[PDB]
Amino acid sequence: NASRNAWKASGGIFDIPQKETRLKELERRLEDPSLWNDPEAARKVSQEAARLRRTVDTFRSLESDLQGLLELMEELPAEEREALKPELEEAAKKLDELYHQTLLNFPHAEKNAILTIQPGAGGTEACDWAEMLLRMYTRFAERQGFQVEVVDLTPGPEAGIDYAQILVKGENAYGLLSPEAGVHRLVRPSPFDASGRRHTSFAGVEVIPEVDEEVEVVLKPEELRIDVMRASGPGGPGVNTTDSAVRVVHLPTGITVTCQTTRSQIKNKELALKILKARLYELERKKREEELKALRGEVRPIEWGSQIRSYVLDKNYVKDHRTGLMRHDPENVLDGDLMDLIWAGLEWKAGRRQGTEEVEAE
Amino acid sequence: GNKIHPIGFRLGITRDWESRWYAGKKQYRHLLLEDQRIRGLLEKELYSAGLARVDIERAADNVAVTVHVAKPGVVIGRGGERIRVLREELAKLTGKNVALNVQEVQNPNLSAPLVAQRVAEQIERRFAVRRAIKQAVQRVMESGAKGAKVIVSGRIGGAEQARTEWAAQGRVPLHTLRANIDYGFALARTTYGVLGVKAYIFLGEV
Amino acid sequence: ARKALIEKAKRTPKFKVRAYTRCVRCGRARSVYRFFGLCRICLRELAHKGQLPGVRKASW
RNA sequence: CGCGGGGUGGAGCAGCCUGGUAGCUCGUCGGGCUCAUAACCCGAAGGUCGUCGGUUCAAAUCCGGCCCCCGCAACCA
RNA sequence: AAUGUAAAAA
RNA sequence: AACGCGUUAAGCGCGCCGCCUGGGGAGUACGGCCGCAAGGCUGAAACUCAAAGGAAUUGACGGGGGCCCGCACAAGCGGUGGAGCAUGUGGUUUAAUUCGAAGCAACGCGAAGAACCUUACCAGGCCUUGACAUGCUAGGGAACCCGGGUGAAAGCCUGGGGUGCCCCGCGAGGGGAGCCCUAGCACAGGUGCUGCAUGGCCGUCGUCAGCUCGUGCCGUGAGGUGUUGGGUUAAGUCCCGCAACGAGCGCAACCCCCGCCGUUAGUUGCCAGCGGUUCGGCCGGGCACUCUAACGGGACUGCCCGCGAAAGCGGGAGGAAGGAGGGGACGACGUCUGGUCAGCAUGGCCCUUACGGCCUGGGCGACACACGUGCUACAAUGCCCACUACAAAGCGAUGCCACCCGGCAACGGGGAGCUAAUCGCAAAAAGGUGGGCCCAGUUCGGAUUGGGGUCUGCAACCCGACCCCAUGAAGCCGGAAUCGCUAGUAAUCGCGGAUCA
Ligand SMILES: [Mg+2]
Ligand SMILES: [Mg+2]
Ligand SMILES: [Mg+2]
Ligand SMILES: [Mg+2]
Ligand SMILES: [Mg+2]
Ligand SMILES: [Mg+2]
Ligand SMILES: [Mg+2]
Ligand SMILES: [Mg+2]
Ligand SMILES: [Mg+2]
Ligand SMILES: [Mg+2]
Ligand SMILES: [Mg+2]
Ligand SMILES: [Mg+2]
Ligand SMILES: [Mg+2]
Ligand SMILES: [Mg+2]
Ligand SMILES: [Mg+2]
Ligand SMILES: [Mg+2]
Ligand SMILES: [Mg+2]
Ligand SMILES: [Mg+2]
Ligand SMILES: [Mg+2]
Ligand SMILES: [Mg+2]
Ligand SMILES: [Mg+2]
Ligand SMILES: [Mg+2]
Ligand SMILES: [Mg+2]
Ligand SMILES: [Mg+2]
Ligand SMILES: [Mg+2]
Ligand SMILES: [Mg+2]
Ligand SMILES: [Mg+2]
Ligand SMILES: [Mg+2]
Ligand SMILES: [Mg+2]
Ligand SMILES: [Mg+2]
Ligand SMILES: [Mg+2]
Ligand SMILES: [Mg+2]
Ligand SMILES: [Mg+2]
Ligand SMILES: [Mg+2]
Ligand SMILES: [Mg+2]
Ligand SMILES: [Mg+2]
Ligand SMILES: [Mg+2]
Ligand SMILES: [Mg+2]
Ligand SMILES: [Mg+2]
Ligand SMILES: [Mg+2]
Ligand SMILES: [Mg+2]
Ligand SMILES: [Mg+2]
Ligand SMILES: [Mg+2]
Ligand SMILES: [Mg+2]
Ligand SMILES: [Mg+2]
Ligand SMILES: [Mg+2]
Ligand SMILES: [Mg+2]
Ligand SMILES: [Mg+2]
Ligand SMILES: [Mg+2]
Ligand SMILES: [Mg+2]
Ligand SMILES: [Mg+2]
Ligand SMILES: [Mg+2]
Ligand SMILES: [Mg+2]
Ligand SMILES: [Mg+2]
Ligand SMILES: [Mg+2]
Ligand SMILES: [Mg+2]
Ligand SMILES: [Mg+2]
Ligand SMILES: [Mg+2]
Ligand SMILES: [Mg+2]
Ligand SMILES: [Mg+2]
Ligand SMILES: [Mg+2]
Ligand SMILES: [Mg+2]
Ligand SMILES: [Mg+2]
Ligand SMILES: [Mg+2]
Ligand SMILES: [Mg+2]
Ligand SMILES: [Mg+2]
Ligand SMILES: [Mg+2]
Ligand SMILES: [Mg+2]
Ligand SMILES: [Mg+2]
Ligand SMILES: [Mg+2]
Ligand SMILES: [Mg+2]
Ligand SMILES: [Mg+2]
Ligand SMILES: [Mg+2]
Ligand SMILES: [Mg+2]
Ligand SMILES: [Mg+2]
Ligand SMILES: [Mg+2]
Ligand SMILES: [Mg+2]
Ligand SMILES: [Mg+2]
Ligand SMILES: [Mg+2]
Ligand SMILES: [Mg+2]
Ligand SMILES: [Mg+2]
Ligand SMILES: [Mg+2]
Ligand SMILES: [Mg+2]
Ligand SMILES: [Mg+2]
Ligand SMILES: [Mg+2]
Ligand SMILES: [Mg+2]
Ligand SMILES: [Mg+2]
Ligand SMILES: [Mg+2]
Ligand SMILES: [Mg+2]
Ligand SMILES: [Mg+2]
Ligand SMILES: [Mg+2]
Ligand SMILES: [Mg+2]
Ligand SMILES: [Mg+2]
Ligand SMILES: [Mg+2]
Ligand SMILES: [Mg+2]
Ligand SMILES: [Mg+2]
Ligand SMILES: [Mg+2]
Ligand SMILES: [Mg+2]
Ligand SMILES: [Mg+2]
Ligand SMILES: [Mg+2]
Ligand SMILES: [Mg+2]
Ligand SMILES: [Mg+2]
Ligand SMILES: [Mg+2]
Ligand SMILES: [Mg+2]
Ligand SMILES: [Mg+2]
Ligand SMILES: [Mg+2]
Ligand SMILES: [Mg+2]
Ligand SMILES: [Mg+2]
Ligand SMILES: [Mg+2]
Ligand SMILES: [Mg+2]
Ligand SMILES: [Mg+2]
Ligand SMILES: [Mg+2]
Ligand SMILES: [Mg+2]
Ligand SMILES: [Mg+2]
Ligand SMILES: [Mg+2]
Ligand SMILES: [Mg+2]
Ligand SMILES: [Mg+2]
Ligand SMILES: [Mg+2]
Ligand SMILES: [Mg+2]
Ligand SMILES: [Mg+2]
Ligand SMILES: [Mg+2]
Ligand SMILES: [Mg+2]
Ligand SMILES: [Mg+2]
Ligand SMILES: [Mg+2]
Ligand SMILES: [Mg+2]
Ligand SMILES: [Mg+2]
Ligand SMILES: [Mg+2]
Ligand SMILES: [Mg+2]
Ligand SMILES: [Mg+2]
Ligand SMILES: [Mg+2]
Ligand SMILES: [Zn+2]
Repeated sequence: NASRNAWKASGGIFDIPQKETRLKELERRLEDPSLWNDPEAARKVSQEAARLRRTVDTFRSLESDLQGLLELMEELPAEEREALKPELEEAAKKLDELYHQTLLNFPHAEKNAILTIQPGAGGTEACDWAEMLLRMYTRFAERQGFQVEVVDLTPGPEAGIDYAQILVKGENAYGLLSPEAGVHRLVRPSPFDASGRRHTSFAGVEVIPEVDEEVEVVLKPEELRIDVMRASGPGGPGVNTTDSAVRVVHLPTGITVTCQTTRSQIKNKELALKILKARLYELERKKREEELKALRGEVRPIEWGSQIRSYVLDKNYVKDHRTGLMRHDPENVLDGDLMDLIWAGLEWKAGRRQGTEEVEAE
Repeated sequence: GNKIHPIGFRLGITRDWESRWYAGKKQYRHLLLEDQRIRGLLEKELYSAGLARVDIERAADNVAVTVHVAKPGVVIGRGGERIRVLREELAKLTGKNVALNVQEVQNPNLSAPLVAQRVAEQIERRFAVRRAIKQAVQRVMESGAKGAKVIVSGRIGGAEQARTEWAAQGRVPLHTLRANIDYGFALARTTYGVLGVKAYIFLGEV
Repeated sequence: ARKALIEKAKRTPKFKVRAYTRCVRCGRARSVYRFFGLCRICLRELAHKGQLPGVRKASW
C-alpha cells in the first residue's frame, strides 16, 4: 500500500503552509476587546477558529504516522518490522476521515443522485457506447454498495440507447458520481463500419440529487388583493347596480386577472382564483428551471473536444484530460474501476477548481 | 496462401533427412534432444564462416557431424587448433564419440540457406532491400542455375506499415517433385523488429 | 509465469502425479508428444526440416 | 353547482343493458430469415376493471357516496 | 420488396 | 482533350451578329418593361466551397444479357431445431468464475487429458539478484550427506556427520581451484499492453482457372494487344484462327494407399501333397496358394465404326481396370487493416520487495436463461437372454496380461508367455439360431436419486471413473426454420490409437 501513501500524505500537506499564515491573521484578531463588540460580524471571526481543529488534527495525526511508520519497516521478514505494520492499520482507518471531510462539503453530496446518459457526436457507434457507460456506472453502484433503479431507458434503432437515466440510491450517491459530469470520449475501430477503421464517438453524462414542491402556499390571502366592480355588458338594472366582476391581482408578482362570466360575485371570485393558480404555477415552473438545470452544466457541447476523459481501446489507455492523469486498462475501467479515478484525482480537481476559487478571489 | 515447406515436401525424394539414423520406443526422444542441441552450438559458433547444412550419423555412441561451411578455413584455423577445440566442447557436453568432418561448398551462391543469410546480412547492414534482392538473384542465376527466388516480408526499411518484396527469375515449380530446390530461411535483427528472408534456388531434375 | 514454470516441471521435488509433460524446445504443456517430447507445432517445423529421421509427409 | 357520458393489461378501444368465463389492434419478451436493422414467420407474457360502501350463492357487470376526465347549460329584467 | 452515418494509400 | 467530325466540316479561309470567363447562392433578389393571371424579359451581391466539370482507362457493381460450372437448387435418403444428457459459447453470478477465438472462415475451436499439478485468476501464509544466465568485489565453509524444533505447506530457526584435489613443508599453518551460504553491484523475470509496429505459421474464396513478365505493334495518355475469338476439356487442356511471337507462377505429370500380375523372399501360410497325430498346421515336409514388404509389368483414344480441319467426342471389342479407374498428398498473383506478440521469436511500451517467485486452499465445474456442436431414445424392420460365425488397422517389458482360485461385479491375489507376422490387449457388433415379451410411458426409454462397493492417485466435499441393488423422469417423431450426402457414398454396426496415474 506504499503507492497511495505519499498521495494521501502530501494531500494534507499543501494545506499546511497556506492555512498556517491565515489562521495567524485570525487568531491575533480574536484578542482585542474591540473585536467581539461587533454583533454577528464577530461570529465570522471566531468561526475560522473552528477550522483550526480540522487542520491541526492532521498536523498531528498525519505527521506522526509518517515519522514513526517510515522508520522501523525498511527491512525484516516478520519480526519487529511486520509488527509495526498493524500499528498503522488505523492509519488507513483515519485516512477515511480526511478523505470524507472534503467531499461532503459539496452542496448536496450526502443525498442520492440522478444520472442521465445521452449519445452524441460519433454516429450509431456513439449510440452503442452510451449503453456501455450505463453498464459501467450500473456495476459501479452495486460494487460501491449502492442500489439502482432505471428511471427511464430507450433502445436505439440498431444500437441500444438513444437516452437513459438511472437513479442511484445510498449516501454520497451525488458525491462520487459528481466528477462523472461532462462528455466522455471513445476511440476504437467501429463495429458498425464496413471498412472498420478507427472512429471516435462521444456521449454526455449528468448528475443531480432531488427536490420537492409548493403549490398552495403561494396563494396566501395576505399576498393578493381582490377588487369588485360593476360588469360590462347586458344584465338589466341588476348589472348596473350589482357589481359581480372581480379583479384578483397578485401584489408581489404583479400579475393580475379579471373575471365576470357568471351572474355571481362568488363564482367569479372563485373562477378568477383558479385562473390565477394556473398562471402562478406556470410562473413557478419557469423559475424552477434555472435552479434545476443550471446545475447540470454551464455548457456541454457534446461535440468534438467537449470531452473530459478519453477511452482508447486500440492502444488500451484511458485518460482524464482534467487531472492529466493516465491509465492502462480501458477494458476494466468500463466495468467498475471508477474508484481509482474519482478517489485520488477526480474529486480532487473537482473541488480544487472551486476550492482555489474561493480561497483567492470569488 | 499455402505453399508448404518444399524441404518437408521431399522427405521421400530430393532432400534426404538432415539427421539420419535409428532409435526405439525409448531412445528416439533422447537421441533427438541431444542431436538437436548439437547443431545448436554449431549454428552459433560456426556460422561465422557461412555454415549452411549440418548432418548427423549415429548407431551407438558414434556421431559423424558433417559441416558444410562455404570456407572450411575458419573451421580449421591453420592446421588443427580450431577444428580440434570443437570436438573438445562437443565431447565436453556429450560423453560420446565425436567425428567432426567438414564438407565444402562448390559454390556458396547456390546454397539457398547461404543466399538467405547473405541478403539478411545486407539488411542489418542497412542497405536497400529491392536492389539487394536483385543482386543476390542476378548473382545466383548468373552463377549458373535453372531458377531462383528471394523474398523479404515485414517492416521493409523500418517503415510503419509492413510489406512483402518479390523478386525471382527462371523456372521454380514448387508443385513438381522432380525439381529439387534448395531452401533456406533467414532473419534480420534490427532496431524496428524481425524480418523474414527466403531463398528458392532451382537445381537438379529427373 | 513461463520460465519459473518450466523449471517447476523439471525439479520434481514433490509428489508423483504433480509432474507432467512439457515441450523441449518451447515449453508448451498441452499437445506435447512423449515420443519426441515436443509440442505439435515445432514437431511440424522440424519434420519439414528432416531433423526427424524416418518421418515423412504421409498420404493415402 | 345543474343535467348527460366516461375511468378495463404499457397506448387506444370492446365486454356491462341481459351478473358466472375479460376480447381486439399496437407495443413488450423469447425464437427465426439477413452480413446486420427493419419489414415478414413461429411462440410467450402482461389487467387492483378509479375509489369507498351496498345487493347476491356470485359483481368489470346491479344500487349508493366520493375523486378524476368529457360534453352541454348557466336565461328574463 | 427499405436502410447501413462519422479517422486509412512512400 | 478524347469520343468523333469529315463537300450535309466539328477541314482550310474572309465578312457580320449572338454568346462564355470556377461551383453553389441563382435564373433568385431589387429596379425596370410586358401579362387578365399563372408568369415572361432584363438580371446582381453578401456569403460559402478547393472544387464543379468534359472525354476516355482499368476494375467493382446491376431487381442487364449470352455462354458455363460446383450436393448451389431440384429428385431421394437420413438429420438438428422439440425431449433428457455431454460439451463449447453468450449472459448473469462470484473473492475469482484467468486469457483468446466472433457471419461464412468463433461456438467437442487454442485444450491430443482443469481434482493439487496443469494455471496465466482469487483468498491467505511467505522469498527478494531471486526458480533459470553471464561477470566483478568479499567473509566463511570443502564437495556431500543426515536429523530435531516449527507449519496448512511454503518458509523460517537449528544440530550432528564431514574434512577429498593444488603451492612452501617431516608438521603445524597459510595461500588456490570448485561448490554452497551471507553481504553488494551489473543484471534476471513478466501468460503485463499494443497481431493497427512485425517474423513465422495458418484459416479464407478455392483445386476456383486463373494472374503476369520480355520484345514487338496501337494510344498524347491511363492502358490495350498476348489471355480476344470458333471447336474442346476437369482445366489458360489441347485444336484452329489471330498484329503478335515467346516465356514464367498456376491445372496437369513426376510421390503415396487401393484394384490385376510377375520376379526376389519362406518362423506367415497350406495333408493343396504323402506320412504321423495327445487329430490344435502340433511333427516330418514343401514355396503351390494366402499373406508378408521390395522392385517391375499394364492403359497410350493403341484397335474397329460414325462425325470432324484438327483437337476431340459418341458407340464397340479385348482387358482386373478405358478417356482423370477410386481415394490422398499438393493449393497461383493475391483478398480479407482476417488469425495468433498466450507456442516461440520480436520493435516500442509498462512493472521491478514488485505487473516477478514459493506454497496451502479456491476457481476455470459457478445457473432465473439463450445459441452452437453432439450422445441416448420415443420402439415390433423392435427390446431382452443364451448359443454360434466373419474383420481391418493399430498399441504393449517396472507395459499389454493368457490360465486357474475368491467375488453377483468393477477388482484383488497366484501365476505362464512377450525388445513382438512367434505372446497379449481380443467376444468385433450388427448378423445366424433359439427362446420369451404382445402395443403398454411397457422387459421400449435410463435421466434422476438413495444406499453398498472396486480402482487410480499424497488426496475423489467442492470435483474422477467404473460395479451392484433399489428408484425409474422428460420423451407417442418434434413450431417458424435449417444440415449432410451422387456409390461402397449416405445410413447403420463395432474395433484402434494419439493425449494420459
Ligand atoms: Mg402577516
Ligand atoms: Mg371592460
Ligand atoms: Mg338580453
Ligand atoms: Mg339589460
Ligand atoms: Mg344591488
Ligand atoms: Mg347594492
Ligand atoms: Mg511468409
Ligand atoms: Mg510486390
Ligand atoms: Mg523464364
Ligand atoms: Mg528485432
Ligand atoms: Mg518467469
Ligand atoms: Mg497428468
Ligand atoms: Mg390505463
Ligand atoms: Mg352476457
Ligand atoms: Mg345474449
Ligand atoms: Mg403483438
Ligand atoms: Mg422479438
Ligand atoms: Mg419464433
Ligand atoms: Mg410453440
Ligand atoms: Mg416468452
Ligand atoms: Mg367497479
Ligand atoms: Mg385524466
Ligand atoms: Mg385533464
Ligand atoms: Mg356552454
Ligand atoms: Mg336557460
Ligand atoms: Mg341571464
Ligand atoms: Mg327570456
Ligand atoms: Mg327572451
Ligand atoms: Mg316576455
Ligand atoms: Mg508520401
Ligand atoms: Mg463519318
Ligand atoms: Mg458540296
Ligand atoms: Mg464537289
Ligand atoms: Mg461525298
Ligand atoms: Mg462573369
Ligand atoms: Mg460564382
Ligand atoms: Mg434569363
Ligand atoms: Mg423560371
Ligand atoms: Mg420584379
Ligand atoms: Mg424591358
Ligand atoms: Mg407602368
Ligand atoms: Mg402587349
Ligand atoms: Mg385568368
Ligand atoms: Mg392557382
Ligand atoms: Mg411568379
Ligand atoms: Mg407574381
Ligand atoms: Mg408569361
Ligand atoms: Mg441590363
Ligand atoms: Mg452577363
Ligand atoms: Mg442590381
Ligand atoms: Mg463518363
Ligand atoms: Mg458485369
Ligand atoms: Mg430483370
Ligand atoms: Mg438480351
Ligand atoms: Mg442483348
Ligand atoms: Mg434473352
Ligand atoms: Mg448443401
Ligand atoms: Mg432437398
Ligand atoms: Mg430433380
Ligand atoms: Mg429433431
Ligand atoms: Mg433446447
Ligand atoms: Mg434438444
Ligand atoms: Mg471461455
Ligand atoms: Mg443471464
Ligand atoms: Mg476469488
Ligand atoms: Mg463465463
Ligand atoms: Mg472467453
Ligand atoms: Mg487432467
Ligand atoms: Mg542465486
Ligand atoms: Mg570468466
Ligand atoms: Mg566490486
Ligand atoms: Mg573450509
Ligand atoms: Mg558445510
Ligand atoms: Mg579442507
Ligand atoms: Mg512437530
Ligand atoms: Mg524440518
Ligand atoms: Mg584428483
Ligand atoms: Mg603441496
Ligand atoms: Mg600438529
Ligand atoms: Mg588451513
Ligand atoms: Mg578462496
Ligand atoms: Mg570458487
Ligand atoms: Mg518473456
Ligand atoms: Mg493480422
Ligand atoms: Mg503476421
Ligand atoms: Mg480444377
Ligand atoms: Mg502510338
Ligand atoms: Mg486475363
Ligand atoms: Mg471447343
Ligand atoms: Mg493453329
Ligand atoms: Mg497468324
Ligand atoms: Mg517407393
Ligand atoms: Mg513369369
Ligand atoms: Mg492326405
Ligand atoms: Mg493332386
Ligand atoms: Mg491318429
Ligand atoms: Mg507344421
Ligand atoms: Mg514324420
Ligand atoms: Mg528385392
Ligand atoms: Mg487411360
Ligand atoms: Mg484410338
Ligand atoms: Mg482417335
Ligand atoms: Mg470405313
Ligand atoms: Mg490440325
Ligand atoms: Mg489430318
Ligand atoms: Mg486425321
Ligand atoms: Mg467412346
Ligand atoms: Mg482422389
Ligand atoms: Mg500440384
Ligand atoms: Mg443466475
Ligand atoms: Mg440467439
Ligand atoms: Mg448371449
Ligand atoms: Mg459362450
Ligand atoms: Mg475370426
Ligand atoms: Mg507402436
Ligand atoms: Mg513404461
Ligand atoms: Mg493358480
Ligand atoms: Mg473383490
Ligand atoms: Mg491383480
Ligand atoms: Mg494362487
Ligand atoms: Mg518367468
Ligand atoms: Mg514374439
Ligand atoms: Mg511370442
Ligand atoms: Mg490377441
Ligand atoms: Mg404406450
Ligand atoms: Mg400389454
Ligand atoms: Mg494424503
Ligand atoms: Mg415419448
Ligand atoms: Mg439454423
Ligand atoms: Mg459430389
Ligand atoms: Zn515447441
